[PDB]
Amino acid sequence: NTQVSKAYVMKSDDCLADHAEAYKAHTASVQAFLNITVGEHSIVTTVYV
Amino acid sequence: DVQLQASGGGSVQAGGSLRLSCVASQNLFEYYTMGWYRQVPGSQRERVALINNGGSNVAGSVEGRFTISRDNAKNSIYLQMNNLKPEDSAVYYCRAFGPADYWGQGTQVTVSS
Amino acid sequence: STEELFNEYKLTRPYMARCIRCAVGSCHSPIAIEAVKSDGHDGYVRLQTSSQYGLLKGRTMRYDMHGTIKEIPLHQVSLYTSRPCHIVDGHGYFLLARCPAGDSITMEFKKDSVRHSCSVPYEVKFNPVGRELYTHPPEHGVEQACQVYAHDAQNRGAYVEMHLPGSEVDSSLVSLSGSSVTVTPPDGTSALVECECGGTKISETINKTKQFSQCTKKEQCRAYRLQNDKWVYNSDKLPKAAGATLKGKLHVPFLLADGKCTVPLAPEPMITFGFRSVSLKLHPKNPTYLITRQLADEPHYTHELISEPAVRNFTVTEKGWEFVWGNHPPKRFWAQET
Repeated sequence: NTQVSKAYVMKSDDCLADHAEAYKAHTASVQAFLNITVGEHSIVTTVYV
Repeated sequence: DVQLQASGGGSVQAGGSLRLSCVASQNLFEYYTMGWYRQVPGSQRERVALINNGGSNVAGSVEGRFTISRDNAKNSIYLQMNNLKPEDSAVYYCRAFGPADYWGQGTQVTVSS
Repeated sequence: STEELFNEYKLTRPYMARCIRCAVGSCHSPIAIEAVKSDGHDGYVRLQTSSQYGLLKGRTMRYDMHGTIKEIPLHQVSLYTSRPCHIVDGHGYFLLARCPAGDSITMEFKKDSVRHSCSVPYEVKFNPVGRELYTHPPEHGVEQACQVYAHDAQNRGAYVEMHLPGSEVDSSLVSLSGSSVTVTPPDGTSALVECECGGTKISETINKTKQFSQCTKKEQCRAYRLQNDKWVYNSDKLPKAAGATLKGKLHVPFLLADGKCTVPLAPEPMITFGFRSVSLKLHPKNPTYLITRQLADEPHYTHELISEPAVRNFTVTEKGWEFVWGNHPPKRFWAQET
């Protein structure tokens, strides 16, 4: 009497929202929010450095 | 090697009862099928009953009289007979079955009218 | 909108499977456990069973028993790991409920005079949220995002496959005539029988009771049950069928979505200042995390779990200092000259 047993692995379907992600990071850039006042000319700005 | 030793055989009158017990030297009943077989003098062995974790079977020639029961903790199998007839006289063997086949040495059972 | 979700499960049937623990020993129970999944936070557990729930019936399980379909109200069932559980909702072969912790799960119901009960040793672990390791859900506190199972049964991106039902032997159908071996299939369905009593014989009696010669004892014949419809889940206790081993896939209920949860909030520690020194008196109700860090390039980060009241003294320089207590927001401080 012969029995074939087969098994394999897939991903849990609950982790569509809760899953760890790997990442490669490099080439950092800086940005700045500022409030400037020169000659009573007041402004709020977003600028790349 | 695996050893099966039966016990409880003897001589009784017609309509009587007997209890056979076969014990194994190791813990082997969980992975093996246990079977009771009878060898009438001058005839090939025939099945009396088989048992496993999933249940038991009893042959029609003995159905309604013989019952097969296993006891794993004590490493023993027990066969209960009632209303014994003279035709039931034979050498009863307890067989361990599975990856390998091991045969009991047999026990003499006789029933007299 | 509920009935369109509900309808797709009308193409399957309940079935038996082996549970190692009975009320006595190991059985082929009708309420067998396919698997248990517990990944939420508040202990809500989804369970996969061998019976159906809701069959357009509100609160009732539909199960199989020796080929006979039966149904019972859902209030007749109980379950527990160690302490009693609480049912929530069910759909298809799945049941979402509220349960406590424990390494095993037992579930059980009572027939007219028979108690069916099966248990399995699958871990049921509670998952607290936040930095406080509480045990049972509290009454109040601040609100945060959390991940929990779905109480509704909406169709989402998760499909599981089903197959044809198998051909399992029915010992009851094979019986004894006066002189032949009897096969009397239940009138209204096809059936097949295999026997080696004579030569090598296989035959498919259809709606006509068949006596069999050349077979003396019923042990020489085996009759199997056939059913074209009522597809079956990819189980392991059930033998597979013939032809492609596959017919389709269908959605799953009670998935892990995002909800809003309250969390316990710890008392305020007692602070004490000093020259480049800060002493703290602590009185935790429950185990809670303190996470402290210097605001410099080099952290000396200190993550610790406090469960008993205690006193602790640290040093804070002009370069700053930071600590977070349990679920409270971060605390920043700066030293100066005195």
